[PDB]
Amino acid sequence: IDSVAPGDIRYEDLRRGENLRFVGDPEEIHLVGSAAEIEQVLSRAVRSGKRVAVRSGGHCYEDFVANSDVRVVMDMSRLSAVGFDEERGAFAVEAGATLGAVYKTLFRVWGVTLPGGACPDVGAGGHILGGGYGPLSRMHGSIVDYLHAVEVVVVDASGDARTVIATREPSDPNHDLWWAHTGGGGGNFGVVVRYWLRTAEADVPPEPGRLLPRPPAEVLLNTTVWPWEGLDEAAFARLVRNHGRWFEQNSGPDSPWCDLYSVLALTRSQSGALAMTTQLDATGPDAEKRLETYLAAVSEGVGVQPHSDTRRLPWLHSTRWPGIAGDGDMTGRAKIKAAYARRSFDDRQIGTLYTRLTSTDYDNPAGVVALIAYGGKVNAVPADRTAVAQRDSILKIVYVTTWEDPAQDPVHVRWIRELYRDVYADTGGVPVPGGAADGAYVNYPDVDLADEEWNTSGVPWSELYYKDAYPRLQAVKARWDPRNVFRHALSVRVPPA
Amino acid sequence: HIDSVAPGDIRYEDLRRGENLRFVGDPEEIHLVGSAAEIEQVLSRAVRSGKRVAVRSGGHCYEDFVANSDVRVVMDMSRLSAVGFDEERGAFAVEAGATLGAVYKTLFRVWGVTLPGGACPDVGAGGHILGGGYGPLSRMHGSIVDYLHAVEVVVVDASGDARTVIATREPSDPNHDLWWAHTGGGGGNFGVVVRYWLRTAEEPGRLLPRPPAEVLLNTTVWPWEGLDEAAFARLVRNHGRWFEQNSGPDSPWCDLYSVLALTRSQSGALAMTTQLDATGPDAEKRLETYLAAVSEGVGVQPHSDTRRLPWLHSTRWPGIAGDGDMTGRAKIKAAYARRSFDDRQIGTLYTRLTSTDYDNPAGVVALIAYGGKVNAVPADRTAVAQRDSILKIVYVTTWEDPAQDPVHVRWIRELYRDVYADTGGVPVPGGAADGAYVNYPDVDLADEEWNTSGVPWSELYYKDAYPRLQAVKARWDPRNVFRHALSVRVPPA
Ligand SMILES: *Cc1cc2c(nc3c(=O)[nH]c(=O)nc-3n2C[C@H](O)[C@H](O)[C@H](O)COP(=O)(O)OP(=O)(O)OC[C@H]2O[C@@H](n3cnc4c(N)ncnc43)[C@H](O)[C@@H]2O)c(*)c1C
Ligand SMILES: *Cc1cc2c(nc3c(=O)[nH]c(=O)nc-3n2C[C@H](O)[C@H](O)[C@H](O)COP(=O)(O)OP(=O)(O)OC[C@H]2O[C@@H](n3cnc4c(N)ncnc43)[C@H](O)[C@@H]2O)c(*)c1C
Ligand SMILES: CC1=C[C@H](O)[C@H]2O[C@]1(C)O[C@H]([C@H](C)/C=C(C)/C=C/C(O)=C1\C(=O)CNC1=O)[C@H]2C
Ligand SMILES: CC1=C[C@H](O)[C@H]2O[C@]1(C)O[C@H]([C@H](C)/C=C(C)/C=C/C(O)=C1\C(=O)CNC1=O)[C@H]2C
Ligand SMILES: [Cl-]
Ligand SMILES: [Cl-]
Ligand SMILES: [Cl-]
Ligand SMILES: [Cl-]
Ligand SMILES: [Cl-]
Ligand SMILES: [Mg+2]
Ligand SMILES: [Mg+2]
Repeated sequence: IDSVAPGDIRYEDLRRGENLRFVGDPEEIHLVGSAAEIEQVLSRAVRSGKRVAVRSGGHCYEDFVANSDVRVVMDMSRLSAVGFDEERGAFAVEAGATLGAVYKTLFRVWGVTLPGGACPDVGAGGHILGGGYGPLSRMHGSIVDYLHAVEVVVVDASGDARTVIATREPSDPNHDLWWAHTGGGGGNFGVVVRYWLRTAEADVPPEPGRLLPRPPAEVLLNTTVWPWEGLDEAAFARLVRNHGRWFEQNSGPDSPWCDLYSVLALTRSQSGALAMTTQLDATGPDAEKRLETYLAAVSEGVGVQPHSDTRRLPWLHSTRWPGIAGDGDMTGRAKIKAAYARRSFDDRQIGTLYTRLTSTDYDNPAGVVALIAYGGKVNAVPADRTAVAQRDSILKIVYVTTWEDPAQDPVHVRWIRELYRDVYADTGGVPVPGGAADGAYVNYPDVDLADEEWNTSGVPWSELYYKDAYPRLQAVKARWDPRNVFRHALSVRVPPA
Repeated sequence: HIDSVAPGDIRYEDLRRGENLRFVGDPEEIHLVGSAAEIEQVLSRAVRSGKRVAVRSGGHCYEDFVANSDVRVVMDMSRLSAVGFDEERGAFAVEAGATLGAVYKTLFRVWGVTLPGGACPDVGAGGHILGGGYGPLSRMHGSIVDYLHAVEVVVVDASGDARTVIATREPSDPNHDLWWAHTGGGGGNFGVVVRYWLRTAEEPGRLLPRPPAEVLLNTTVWPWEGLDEAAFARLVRNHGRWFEQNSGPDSPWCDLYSVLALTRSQSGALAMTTQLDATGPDAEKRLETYLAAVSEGVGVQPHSDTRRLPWLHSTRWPGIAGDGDMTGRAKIKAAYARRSFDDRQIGTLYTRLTSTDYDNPAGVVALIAYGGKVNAVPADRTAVAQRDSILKIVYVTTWEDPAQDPVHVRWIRELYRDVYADTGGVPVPGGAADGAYVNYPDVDLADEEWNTSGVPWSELYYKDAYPRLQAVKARWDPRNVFRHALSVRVPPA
């Protein structure tokens, strides 16, 4: 029974993704099992004038799928296969495959991986389309740097749906559709059924073991914690400055430090502690000494000795450690905002962070600003080659608040909005590209970047996410979704006519 | 070929271990088997060469059964991870490599049903079902083995050939005895399970239980600061009395599950998680009745937080699922409780959880709700022989430093021995305790230094099921190919 309507025991679960702020009201949720099922659902919906959306992993930070207008959901749960497609010479990942399944299959069967996200529950469907990256991206780039081809169901001007395959081959007639899938974002062009991935290096023999990167066999994992109790602004500032300068220096595509990843968590002082998690390739005989060099750089002159715990773990095991994977808790309510950083925070922004993290004004105790190591081999790719236009940044910066009370959304949304606006005040409240920031990342969507009350930079949401990729995305949208069947706040949208 | 992993392979460091970092295996080969015939070939070759084998499905074994340095060949079931409805057999097929998270997501999203198996999503079906798996839905629906209709098993015969058999719940099935041993007999004992088939003993959405559509989940936390021994005792007694009264198979409270964590006082707080079917209009009032009973007269006001969630989402909330952290190192011990702790035992717990003679924030005694519909099944109908208990009690210590095992193992050994001191330091069946659960294995139950009860490890885990398990063992693994500490073994000859 592949349709799910209100009253079905499965409806409460399947009307929602993993973000509990958003409750969808679809008349039907179809657990589709093939391209031909997809074309059937889509043609019927479009002929009937009913708004659609696709869910794969359900990790959307915004209401793109659960939007109250959506009448028909295609849930990709039954399309979760991962394997090696011999007839194409590439690995096939169905849109509903979670990253935990992708990594366990690729690694235990073939000893390879993709430099995708940290959370194992994330789905391929939304993740790859949006420019997925994670712990191994400094070493191996974005997951879209391995996208060889995609199979997507698109809707004609007429309203009927059809299946097409689009590839990286420059002569492929649907090549621009392939390109839009290398960061163009979910819910914009059509329903991805499966992605085909392999290295784009030309010299490589046609063997699965050789067609995607080997991860390090073992890694060093460190946890470092500084108590907040003895920590003044000057100490907080030196720590952020140290960390920022180190990433400014050691993030180039040819840096030996491409094999290091870290997340520095600037937590609310109510939490008791600031913390950092670091992962280093443990292969080379000097790995421990190098890890200590980074850790000593971050703490240098801070005046607060951190607690530090380092363990060596075999690689696949390390991917499920919550220190890297996150804690798995998708209950409660969260608001995410984010930005690219080309350079580290200036002293005035650090002052804003310290005030906002120590203020008793609010008591958002779960609030955090996380600085995620980025760049390295991501930045070897020309900015125009894929739809991930940010190819010279050093960090992704994620601002988070979480809470429990369903009646208290406004105070929590306000806190994070004020914090982000204030950090980015001098560029109209938003991370404007091409300066200290490089705009925003579409898999951390934030409707506020299109809101005139929060964005006073004169730069539209579409340029913050996509920079100069946007006009090429709009040309793909005009060709491939002429009816604008696939849309949401922050969806690629052709120019007004 | 790619499917055999040897030392030096990039995969070898991961695949030589389970999820238990205390145990590092030294297998010459790990075979990622893809079929019954591949398993047969691994086995028949190993038997001819005299090489010890072991199977790994989800890797969650709490003991060294799979990673024992003597194991030369491992069969890893990762590639056999499918879950679906088998139309030809009229039953749900769960391959041994399937994790519980995959089982639950597939059974629920595609068919609207579930199995009352364990809380952790990363556990494999392979070892879990064979050992008598239970979890949050067991008071409402029994043990997962109460839905075991059939099993496909690769066995080794006297001649040394491996072969594949199907054993079913039907009394006239010539392999029925083998089927029976899979309803609780434990992994690594009889042969290699390729797949289980499951359905209600009594159209796919009708063939297994439907879970509640929504549940209430509560977290209750009592600060340890100014919790004295009287208040700690009162809370434990209250909880114990409630479970002694409300754990019958016909109890309306078969739809409540909870874990009460008696933590080290260094941790800051005692805590309890509770899940209640939310479908009745009076669920919130029923939950409040339970919670007020546990806290009555304690003198410490808990912090309490209740949320209503859709069922599948609930199964991934770490308050129920656990935190997913299988790094560091852990020692588990466990017991069935037919009745709640007496005075001496509550006193021992309090002293050992507050002692500074010892220092480790991570030690806990978890009291897990049990019984209800588990107890509607006669004690001899499956290989799960404990069918009148009210709780499972789990003793745990965890640590980071791989050079500090002795002090942690000593701490937990001494706590468990002291709790069970009146019966030889072990939970002897048929009194306040009912023995032990083979999915929480503990080799100390076979060690004369820790078990002075006169009752052997086999009777603690299996009670009167053991002779029948030995007859199964003699018939189906005459060469004793499948063995480990605490494995089923025929009488001395
Ligand atoms: C919840 C969560 C998200 C994370 C986590 N960690 C990440 C990391 O380390 N690196 C990252 O780059 N991203 C991380 N993310 C974010 C995820 O990358 C985004 O949340 C993804 O967009 C989520 O993908 P998915 O789980 O599939 O989410 P959905 O909500 O189903 O879809 C998102 C968006 O894309 C559309 N879409 C889904 N499926 C399709 C298909 N098949 N075709 C076209 N479009 C699709 C949806 O309609 C929606 O618009 C860690 C955590 C814990
Ligand atoms: C780590 C972990 C364990 C849990 C968790 N939660 C549980 C719960 O809520 N209820 C429970 O009933 N049990 C819980 N457990 C314990 C697990 O039930 C046991 O740890 C299982 O035995 C684990 O099974 P599996 O993950 O497959 O572990 P393995 O280490 O691969 O095997 C254990 C044992 O069984 C043999 N074996 C495995 N596979 C087979 C096959 N196919 N055929 C025969 N025998 C097999 C192994 O050789 C070994 O002897 C929550 C968490 C976090
Ligand atoms: C390293 C990560 C990369 C991924 O891009 C995501 O994953 C990791 C583990 O961390 C990132 C960020 C710091 C953390 C967030 C948003 C935390 C969210 C959070 O606590 C919750 C929710 O989202 C819902 N309930 C909750 O409690 C997040 C964007
Ligand atoms: C409710 C559960 C039932 C399951 O039967 C198991 O799961 C649940 C969630 O909890 C049980 C128990 C209280 C907790 C344990 C053993 C904790 C283990 C633990 O912290 C660790 C490890 O095992 C390894 N490293 C670690 O840090 C455990 C036996
Ligand atoms: Cl298809
Ligand atoms: Cl939207
Ligand atoms: Cl053993
Ligand atoms: Cl039957
Ligand atoms: Cl708990
Ligand atoms: Mg959280
Ligand atoms: Mg733990």
